Amino acid sequence: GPVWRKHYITYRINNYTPDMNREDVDYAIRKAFQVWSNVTPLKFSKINTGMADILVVFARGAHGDDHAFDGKGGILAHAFGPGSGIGGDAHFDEDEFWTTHSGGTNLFLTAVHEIGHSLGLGHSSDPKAVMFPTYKYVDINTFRLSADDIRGIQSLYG
Ligand SMILES: O=C(CNS(=O)(=O)CCc1ccccc1)NO
Ligand SMILES: [Ca+2]
Ligand SMILES: [Ca+2]
Ligand SMILES: [Ca+2]
Ligand SMILES: [Zn+2]
Ligand SMILES: [Zn+2]
Repeated sequence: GPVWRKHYITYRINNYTPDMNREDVDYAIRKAFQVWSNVTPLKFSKINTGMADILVVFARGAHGDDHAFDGKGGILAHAFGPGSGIGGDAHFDEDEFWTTHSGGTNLFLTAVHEIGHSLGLGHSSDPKAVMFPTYKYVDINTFRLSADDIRGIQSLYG
């Protein structure tokens, strides 16, 4: 599959869920990018204007691609693999309730999974891996990538 062929990667947050404080959205997304840059040569920077490599979008129902969201529950988010235009972009279902904690759906943990996809990773069959297809809350303050996630990303980068 596709990978980014450059080390400096930019992201832009298109719009903000009303479910969270603005600064908490920023920090959750920043922390999620850090998870991946910690184990690759990639460097991530938030830009406030213009075209980013990775556009972060909150939206509900039909929102202009082929991956219509389904209301509360089920699909929480989806992202496109590396590439031009929409490639890399990560979309979060506004019909979920986004949080900093174990309530609703944790934005940080979902963003880690989505960014994995934005970088070229597919799903893992290992239930311990963040790239496993099923959302499961784990304490975010002690979160660590599984060995499976590390081998996956390192197979693509570095
Ligand atoms: O895989 C999907 C679609 N299904 S799921 O949304 O519900 C993925 C949610 C998820 C999975 C694992 C960890 C964190 C969030 N999107 O990337
Ligand atoms: Ca949903
Ligand atoms: Ca893009
Ligand atoms: Ca919401
Ligand atoms: Zn979408
Ligand atoms: Zn996924």
